Amino acid sequence: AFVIPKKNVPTSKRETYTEDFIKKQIEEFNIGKRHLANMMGEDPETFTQEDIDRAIAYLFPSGLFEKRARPVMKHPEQIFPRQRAIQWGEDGRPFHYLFYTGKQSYYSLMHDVYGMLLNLEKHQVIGSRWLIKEELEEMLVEKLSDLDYMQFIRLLEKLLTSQCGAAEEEFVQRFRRSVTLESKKQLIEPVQYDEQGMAFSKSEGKRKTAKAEAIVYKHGSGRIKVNGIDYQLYFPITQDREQLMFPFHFVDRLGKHDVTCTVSGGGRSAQAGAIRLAMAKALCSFVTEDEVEWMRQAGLLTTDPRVRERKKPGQEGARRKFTWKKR
Amino acid sequence: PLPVRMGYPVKKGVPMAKEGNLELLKIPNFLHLTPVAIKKHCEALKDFCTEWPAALDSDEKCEKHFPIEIDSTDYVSSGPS
Amino acid sequence: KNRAARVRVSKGDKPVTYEEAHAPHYIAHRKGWLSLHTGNLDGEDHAAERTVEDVFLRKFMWGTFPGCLADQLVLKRRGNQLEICAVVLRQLSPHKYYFLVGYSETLLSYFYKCPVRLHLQTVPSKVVYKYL
Amino acid sequence: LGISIKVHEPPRKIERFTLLQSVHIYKKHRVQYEMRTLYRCLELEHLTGS
Amino acid sequence: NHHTYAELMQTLRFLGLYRDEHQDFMDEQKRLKKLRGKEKPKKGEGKRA
Amino acid sequence: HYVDWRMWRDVKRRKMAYEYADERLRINSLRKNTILPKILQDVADEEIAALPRDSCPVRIRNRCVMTSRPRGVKRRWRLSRIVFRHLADHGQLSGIQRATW
Amino acid sequence: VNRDTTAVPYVFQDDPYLMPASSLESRSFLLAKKSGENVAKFIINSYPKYFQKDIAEPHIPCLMPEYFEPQIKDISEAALKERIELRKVKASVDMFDQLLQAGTTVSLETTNSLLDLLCYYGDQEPSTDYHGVTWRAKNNAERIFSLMPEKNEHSYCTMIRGMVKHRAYEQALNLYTELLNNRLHADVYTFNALIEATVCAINEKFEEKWSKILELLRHMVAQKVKPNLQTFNTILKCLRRFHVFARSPALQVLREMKAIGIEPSLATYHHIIRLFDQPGDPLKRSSFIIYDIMNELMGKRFSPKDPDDDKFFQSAMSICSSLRDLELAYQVHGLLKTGDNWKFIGPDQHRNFYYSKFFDLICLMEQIDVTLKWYEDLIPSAYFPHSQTMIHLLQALDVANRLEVIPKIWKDSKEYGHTFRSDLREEILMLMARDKHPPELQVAFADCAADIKSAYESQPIRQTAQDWPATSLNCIAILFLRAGRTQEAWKMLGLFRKHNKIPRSELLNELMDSAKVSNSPSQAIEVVELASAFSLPICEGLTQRVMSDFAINQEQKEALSNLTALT
Amino acid sequence: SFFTKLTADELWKGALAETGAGAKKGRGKRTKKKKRKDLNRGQIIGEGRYGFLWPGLNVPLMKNGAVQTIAQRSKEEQEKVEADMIQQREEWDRKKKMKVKRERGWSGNSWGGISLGPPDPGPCGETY
Amino acid sequence: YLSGEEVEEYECYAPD
RNA sequence: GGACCUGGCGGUGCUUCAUAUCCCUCUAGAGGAGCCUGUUCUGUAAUCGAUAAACCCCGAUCAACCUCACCACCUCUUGCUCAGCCUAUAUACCGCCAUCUUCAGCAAACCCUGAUGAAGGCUACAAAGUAAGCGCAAGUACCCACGUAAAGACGUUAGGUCAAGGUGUAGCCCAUGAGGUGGCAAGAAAUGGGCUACAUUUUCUACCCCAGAAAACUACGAUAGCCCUUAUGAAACUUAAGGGUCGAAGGUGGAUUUAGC
Ligand SMILES: [K+]
Ligand SMILES: [K+]
Ligand SMILES: [K+]
Ligand SMILES: [K+]
Ligand SMILES: [K+]
Ligand SMILES: [K+]
Ligand SMILES: [K+]
Ligand SMILES: [Mg+2]
Ligand SMILES: [Mg+2]
Ligand SMILES: [Mg+2]
Ligand SMILES: [Mg+2]
Ligand SMILES: [Mg+2]
Ligand SMILES: [Mg+2]
Ligand SMILES: [Mg+2]
Ligand SMILES: [Mg+2]
Ligand SMILES: [Mg+2]
Ligand SMILES: [Mg+2]
Ligand SMILES: [Mg+2]
Ligand SMILES: [Mg+2]
Ligand SMILES: [Mg+2]
Ligand SMILES: [Mg+2]
Ligand SMILES: [Mg+2]
Ligand SMILES: [Mg+2]
Ligand SMILES: [Mg+2]
Ligand SMILES: [Mg+2]
Ligand SMILES: [Mg+2]
Ligand SMILES: [Mg+2]
Repeated sequence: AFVIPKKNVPTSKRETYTEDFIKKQIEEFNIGKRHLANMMGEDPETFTQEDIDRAIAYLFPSGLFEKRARPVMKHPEQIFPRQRAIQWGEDGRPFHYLFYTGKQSYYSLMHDVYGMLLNLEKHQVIGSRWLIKEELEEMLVEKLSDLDYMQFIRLLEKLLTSQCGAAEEEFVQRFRRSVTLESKKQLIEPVQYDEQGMAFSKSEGKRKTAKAEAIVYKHGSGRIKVNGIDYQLYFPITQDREQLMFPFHFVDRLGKHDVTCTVSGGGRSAQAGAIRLAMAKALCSFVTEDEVEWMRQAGLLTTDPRVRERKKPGQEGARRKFTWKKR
Repeated sequence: PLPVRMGYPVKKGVPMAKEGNLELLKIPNFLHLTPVAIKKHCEALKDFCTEWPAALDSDEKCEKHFPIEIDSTDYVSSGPS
Repeated sequence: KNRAARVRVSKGDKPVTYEEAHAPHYIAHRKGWLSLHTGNLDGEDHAAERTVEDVFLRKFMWGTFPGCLADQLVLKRRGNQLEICAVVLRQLSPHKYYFLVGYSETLLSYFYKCPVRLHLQTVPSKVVYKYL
Repeated sequence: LGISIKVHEPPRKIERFTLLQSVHIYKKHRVQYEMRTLYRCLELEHLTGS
Repeated sequence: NHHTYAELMQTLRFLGLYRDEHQDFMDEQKRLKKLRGKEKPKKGEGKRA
Repeated sequence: HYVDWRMWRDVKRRKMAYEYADERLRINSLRKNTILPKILQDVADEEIAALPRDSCPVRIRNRCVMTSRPRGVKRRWRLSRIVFRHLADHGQLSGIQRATW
Repeated sequence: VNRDTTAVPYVFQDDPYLMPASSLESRSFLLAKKSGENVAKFIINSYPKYFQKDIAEPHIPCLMPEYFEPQIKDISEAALKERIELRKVKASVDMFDQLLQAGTTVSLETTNSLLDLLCYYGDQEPSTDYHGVTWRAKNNAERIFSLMPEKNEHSYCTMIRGMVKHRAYEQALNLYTELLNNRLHADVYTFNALIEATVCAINEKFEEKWSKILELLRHMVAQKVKPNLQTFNTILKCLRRFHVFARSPALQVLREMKAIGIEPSLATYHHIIRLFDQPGDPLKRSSFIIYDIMNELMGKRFSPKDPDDDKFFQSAMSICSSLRDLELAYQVHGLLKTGDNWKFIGPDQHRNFYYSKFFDLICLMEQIDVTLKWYEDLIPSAYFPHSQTMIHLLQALDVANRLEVIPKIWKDSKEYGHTFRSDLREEILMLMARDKHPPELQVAFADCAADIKSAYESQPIRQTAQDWPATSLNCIAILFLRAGRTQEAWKMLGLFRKHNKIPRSELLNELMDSAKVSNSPSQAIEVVELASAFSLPICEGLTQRVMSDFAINQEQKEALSNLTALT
Repeated sequence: SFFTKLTADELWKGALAETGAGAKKGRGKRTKKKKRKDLNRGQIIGEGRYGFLWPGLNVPLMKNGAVQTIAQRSKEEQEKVEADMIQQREEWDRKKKMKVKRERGWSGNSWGGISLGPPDPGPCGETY
Repeated sequence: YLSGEEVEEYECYAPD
């Protein structure tokens, strides 16, 4: 007999956190929670997780861009990854009758859903979405294929199309996650009053490097002042004046409002674009809600995100490459 | 005495514990400047301070009595010099 | 392929520390700086001198505590104070660690003409972040 | 200490510069570095020299 | 002052307070080159005479 | 104990230039005006030209202080691009990071 | 900010591996760090050119190398003064001889400055980093003094002080006679030395010595010399020998100080404290001397005036323990805590003696609820305890009937370097196993006994045969039984035979009760077999108990018959 | 130059040349191979050529209950230390040279017939 | 391989 | 020699393909002119490296001296260094990178198939695969979740760098080392990249977009040549800036070819 060199070190393997470990980790978190409250001179009883996060950010200031890499004193439940419990006892018998499938939680759910579809036969959108695979993989605490996810959803949809009762509705709702839709409705600036009592609204606009702030008066004769100058003197280019016309013309209010705006930065076109957006946003305070939605759909209330692209090293421009030398 | 952790965690891992944690050693911590300490420190430093003249309530009143303003700048940097 | 400060994938048997496991693009994102001073701030002077001093202190401590350092040094400057924070192992007897602290603090204080302090944190073994 | 203090954050400064990536040739391949300088300004008013 | 740094650390190495791993490496390579017959000649007693 | 002989020549050039700076500054002032007689300026031309060649500051070269590389040096840190990056890429240069934007 | 009670002193490295775990390491860790400082300074001074670049602004004079060598190589007076400032005894003598042979004039001020150097060090070189009576009969000081052309008061004074410092008491008195024959006047500092020589020159009865001193003091008044604090401190320090005879004379010195206007320092009372604290019954006198000394010192901040000021608190506490007065001890400690009086405690040996006598008096005369507050405030923050204070602490827990703290004292004892103290482990086990306790406490005492057992098993004297005292083995076994860890107790019985230690009667009776519960006859015979080996009288009576109590198999009955045959 | 020196790991990685196109495809063969040697192995912290005795680092801190002072070994006493360390280095090399030979198989260069020992113990405390 | 392959506890507070 | 497997290759099949992408299509260019600059060749007593894609304003975010490593001449020999070498070897290497990558794969440890052959291991109404880890991804930077950066494994080209530094092996040690003085770096030419042009969507001036003149041998067009001045420097026919003089080729460029969503 002789010796072969050992292949690897047993420490070079993934670790696991037993339930006893988490139980002691929680006892440290509760004792440290009282220490941290004592450090900051706060009542330990009313010390919340939001206070812990604030105190840890002060005591251990970290500027790392990735928040996950910053100091964290969270409850062990959140910190440690959820661990599936033992699936058999001391005698070695698995607890679940589908253990030897390797996917007892997934196939137990398919068995429960398939059984419900049978009982129905014997008896006989906008605000909700289906949970994603990464959320199903957490409800089950199991790893799932892409097709496994599809098969489960195809089976739930087949359950909605049937005459599902109340018991068959609480079940499907467990796997439906509410989808929040942001409202595209434009926010209307408040209507203010000046010393003389003239109603006006104020807003701001940005185009490239130009920034504009416009004051639109409820009543007027069509005068537009840009940095104290008549708009046609400030904007001698006919296209820059057309941009100022666009918001008012689109809602049929030429010659009905007075505007005093200030713009800085950028060029002549960027300044006209910034003023167009500033006037349009302020003008929304004096038109009907339907008119404000038509301006939105006309592109009059959206900040243009198109800004200059940086030059990269090793190329002539933002996109242009150096000549590929003749070979 | 805090179970503070720091470090980008590995897949299915946790931020590294404080023991032997270089990332926590790299931080300029403020453990010596807790709100309780700052307030006790400032209670001791009140004997070193003087009272601003009450007559000088506004900037315009200071200008009337003290028309000259002298600006100087001190620079605090790290190093031997 | 980029090489700079990248520990390369192997067979899964090489222990790397948190610092060694992060390439340069993660600096200021996942890992901080090993030295903190004011020389590299806008409008600040003496960056060249602070850099040479730091390169020396790292070599000085490596050879003064041979086989004892368990991670890179953290160098802190406040005013004229120079603080050296080192994670060391628990192999050398404590008497030798006190000798080398007294010796190193005094020698470096006279070399750079500033109050120097050395702070040692001991670990039973090199802290392993992952096995590459 | 009873001192009137106001605070604001002046705009940050980012100094960027480019260096060659390789030790030799390969001009078109560079590594870019930056130094970020952030500011906070504490403004105290109406305080004596002591 | 490269003289100060080199001379200081060399002095500390002879005093036993600084371990120069690089120098130790060079000392081992120089030791094995003598045993291999590749020794530095005496000035004036080079291969050309 | 300097990196190489070329760094040593620059070290000597910087020491000699420091010693002759005042002398050279004064002689140059006589040559850099239209006030003094040409007869006096012509003599000053000979006087500054007779000083040692390595007293001339234009002969000083900013080499990398750790590798003696004569080009690719960043004046602020006095390091070659290669040495700077090695220190920067290991997070040992305070406040310096890779630039993405 | 106040002292952190969970931490060791600030000078130590705040790390669990580098923190001192004992009073020995507390002393040795600082000496190792100080050694490194000396090694660094030795190198800095040996190779100063490496440490001459001054980049600090403002300049730091205390971070530059020191130059101990003379830079003037000419032979002249101004070159001798340099070697005197550097304290070069040999070089200065050689430079003085050569200068004298050449015939050049050396000033008087300089000649005296050379005597001050020789007379202080005794013509010997001061200690450096690296290269009985001590008044050498052949000494440069006496020679230069004789050759001296003109001698002033200062010349004699420095000769008289140096002789007394080096224990040449008889020569210094002889020289004091010439000074008077030459119509010269000495200073207070010379008189201080002469008082010391008068007492130490010869051994005589107190009355003879007390008459000479009063003659020196009267002489000091004839010469218009005013006595200083050290004059009275030397008198009291020198009267220590006579003890009872000097008790009333010593108190006459103190009353004289107050009137004259010199203010007694901490050293003035330390010497009075030591003088009255003679072996005997201190209640007669020492009681009211220390009570009056503290009422005077109450609420006084002290400044350094005498070299022996750092010995009062160590001396004062020593009497409080002897008198067993805890109210007095708090006043002494209260005086140590006012202002900056804590700096007069003394070196590490004086700090540990003061705190040992102080804490040992707390455990004795203080309530246990307060004693455990001092135990946390002082240890390890102020000092590391000696093993005899851990015992004094256990004796205090016992008297208070608070034995649930014993497992804590053992945990702390290990952290202070007392893991392998025999007197301590025996004390802990005896108290734990002295009487039976509720099941909750008994289980805790058995977890500690196991840890103590491990200490006996893993001693560092393991190279030598393990010494398992008889009491320790009996106590450890009894604690396992009373806790229900019978399996561990039965295993230990082998160690009574291996080490040949007599089993205790109580242990044998409790083993039977554990057998009758398990109904194991073999184990019951194993007990009778053990007591039979030692020929204990209870065994013969125990054999009767085993017969009735347990069913005896024919093999077991014959086994008992075999022991009966031995009977 | 002091600043041009590297660590022992960097020097051995270069000198050994274990990574490279030679070692990728075994394009280079190694009848003579550079072998890594640990040069900090027999080195004692505090020991230098000058033979200084630093209290608390290489000699005991206290001797006869008193703190030792800085001392230096005599020229003769230091030669013995140097000679003793050289002998210890050949003794260490001689111990490594003394490696137990294994029996050959069907032929000197053949693997056939050579014993590999018992199979490794299985995960469930199984042994063979 | 046939030449040979020879690459070739208790803790205390305040130890001695 | 037989049979089979893998790889390579096929003026090899079929199907779907490439998004600034292989072709056409879209816009501005290169290829012609002058100049700037790199390389080649030639020349010189007079460096070196890169040199198909992946070299050619490349190492250099830079050479009048210095830098410098080159040539000629002279000088020094324990030498700035407990020496030194920009000497050989990038086919011994570390270090830092190019390339596919404008990729998505690599793979420890097991398990099963082929009779336990080299080899192979997928079917979702599923038929032997499970896989830590690395990469992609995610996340972070910049102005968003977009975009652009950054990142981009293993492996491919013994790809590039011994002249960044360090270093294995081999070589020099009165010389292949060190120092000084002066000097080289030109163009008969070919070629790559770039700049300015050839003009009327132009030229000049005012203005910074409601103008007046110019407009073919006194127009457009040199950032070139020649002369002068100034700036830097010890040193400038030489480097840069400005002025004067001069007013050339060029009249929108064949095959071919670059970049951009
Ligand atoms: K094929
Ligand atoms: K063209
Ligand atoms: K390579
Ligand atoms: K190299
Ligand atoms: K080489
Ligand atoms: K040469
Ligand atoms: K071109
Ligand atoms: Mg462009
Ligand atoms: Mg790249
Ligand atoms: Mg230059
Ligand atoms: Mg053979
Ligand atoms: Mg062309
Ligand atoms: Mg070339
Ligand atoms: Mg070539
Ligand atoms: Mg090549
Ligand atoms: Mg190629
Ligand atoms: Mg040249
Ligand atoms: Mg050469
Ligand atoms: Mg290669
Ligand atoms: Mg994105
Ligand atoms: Mg990129
Ligand atoms: Mg990515
Ligand atoms: Mg090659
Ligand atoms: Mg030359
Ligand atoms: Mg011209
Ligand atoms: Mg000039
Ligand atoms: Mg013209």
